Amino acid sequence: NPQDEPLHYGEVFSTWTYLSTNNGLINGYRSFINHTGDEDLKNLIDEAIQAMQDENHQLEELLRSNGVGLPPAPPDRPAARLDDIPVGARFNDPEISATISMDVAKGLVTCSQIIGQSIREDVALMFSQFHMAKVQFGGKMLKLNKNKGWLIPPPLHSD
Amino acid sequence: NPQDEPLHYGEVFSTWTYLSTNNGLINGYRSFINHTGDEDLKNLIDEAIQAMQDENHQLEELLRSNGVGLPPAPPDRPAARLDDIPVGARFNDPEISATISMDVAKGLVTCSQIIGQSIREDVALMFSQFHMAKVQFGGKMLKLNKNKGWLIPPPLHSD
Amino acid sequence: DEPLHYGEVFSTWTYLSTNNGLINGYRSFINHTGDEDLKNLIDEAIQAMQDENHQLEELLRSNGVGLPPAPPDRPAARLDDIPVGARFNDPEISATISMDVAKGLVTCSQIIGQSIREDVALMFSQFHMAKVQFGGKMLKLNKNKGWLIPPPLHSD
Amino acid sequence: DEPLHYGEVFSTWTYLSTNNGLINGYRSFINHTGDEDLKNLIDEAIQAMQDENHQLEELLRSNGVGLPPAPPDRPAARLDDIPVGARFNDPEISATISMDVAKGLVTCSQIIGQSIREDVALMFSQFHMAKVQFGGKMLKLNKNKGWLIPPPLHSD
Repeated sequence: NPQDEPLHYGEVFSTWTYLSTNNGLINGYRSFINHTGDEDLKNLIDEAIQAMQDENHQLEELLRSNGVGLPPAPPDRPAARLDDIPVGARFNDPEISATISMDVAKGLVTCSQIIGQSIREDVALMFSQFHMAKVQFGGKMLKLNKNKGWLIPPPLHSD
Repeated sequence: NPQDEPLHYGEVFSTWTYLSTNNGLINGYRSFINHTGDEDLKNLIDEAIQAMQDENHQLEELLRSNGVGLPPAPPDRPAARLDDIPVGARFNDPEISATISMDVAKGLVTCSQIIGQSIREDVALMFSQFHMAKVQFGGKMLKLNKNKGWLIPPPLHSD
Repeated sequence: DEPLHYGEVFSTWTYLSTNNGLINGYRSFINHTGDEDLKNLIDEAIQAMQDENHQLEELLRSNGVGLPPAPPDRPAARLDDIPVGARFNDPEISATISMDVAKGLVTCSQIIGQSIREDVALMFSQFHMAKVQFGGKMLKLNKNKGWLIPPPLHSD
Repeated sequence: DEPLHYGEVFSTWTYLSTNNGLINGYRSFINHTGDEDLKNLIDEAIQAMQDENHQLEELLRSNGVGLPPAPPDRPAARLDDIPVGARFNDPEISATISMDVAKGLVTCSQIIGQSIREDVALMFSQFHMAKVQFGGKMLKLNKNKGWLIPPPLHSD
């Protein structure tokens, strides 16, 4: 029974940190919903928020069951009208999408790091599942960026 | 003469990507200046922007001298009044600071990655210098977060 | 039909090169191994990397990229012929491989996240899943053999 | 006076453990090495890790954290006594160490970025600088010896 073994310090710190990262990203993405015009991007931000909330439910149960204090999360946000945001304070759709895409890429790496350092099998499996879901979400972001013409092409190999 | 040798594909992609990352962060941080109340945080955001612009000058010269196309950067931003930002669109000081601190930590890692994969000595040395500066800036961010009471304490070891 | 980007080429060429190096190293480790449960897992790792390499070599060759050098043939050796100071012991070998697998998970995720060509992202997502399963087998071996060094433990 | 956080303890204990493993492995590599310029650099790496380890063991001991096991004594061996299939050759050894150094740079940066205690950040910033210099020596060796495999090159 994996959950009758203690977590190690790395497992505790990494999962606590991941949960805190999610809390911060939920808050930022809730702000991005208010800054976004594009409805396709908005839908994906909403999906990301929900996905992180699902991850959080599992993480919080893990930490609560193992006597680890939870990190404080920023609160939910009011709605705002897009046209009321001063231009200099406004995040635009391509840059919102870029940010989220980079966040997803970083999250893939963090999942792999946690799996690699895990000794409790349940922790490894949780992050394996998170990684599988995040690969799919990342693929949706790439499709969006392609469809919208937001992707900046890097230097290309000539065959 | 290092600069008479061709860059390898990794050096090109990594430096191009780093420059693009800087361009995006400059744009986001210019928006954060408009969202910030705290003058100490504002000063550090301004310092970060200037530091990235200095890095960019070197990166752009490297790429321009080696026949690599530069990534397009978002433009500069107008000033905005803090009180005109709808609450639901507003980024608050602790969360701005957290974001920048995470960005700095990620940048340290990216610098080390580039140094490690470098074969041209000038590329390794450039990133070594960037890393040294970024360590100092990161230490200033930590001091800020401590001073302001913005740092969330992680689980602590009991000796 | 879309070209690979510089990062896709560099990352895939480097991952292939890494596998080639690890196949050579692990072939040597097989000659240093006493424990046959460990040996069987090294064999599995080698075959898996060889399987990945067929896919990567095809991708690179089909896109006009020169391949890194293949692993050389390596003969068997008798464990007992290895001088003591030159011998890697079973827990040392296991720790090395375990660390290599953990690193490789991270590399796969890095490649996925920087890929624009969907076929590259797909390939490395499949490699990642395989490495998750393999790392899981290594962990079970290390626990079963008593080779794992416990890190600092949280107390609930 | 401030306690270490869980990440500081886990990261420092793990970095120490890693150094201990690499000291053992590199001692073995010395016995496999023909080239004396390579051997001298392995000796330098070992001594450097030992120097880091004195600092880390003190930090951990002073904060009530149990230390990981120290490297065991490892005798010398004659290169010519190593069966061919068990022998790591000079370029293989060099590639391994070069990769270890690159990984170690990244680990140092990771520890710096997650540190809250200034003394931990300072320590790893100093280790990082040392590894930058050492990796630079490894690269020069690999170039001088003709061991570097060129990756795909950009054309200006």
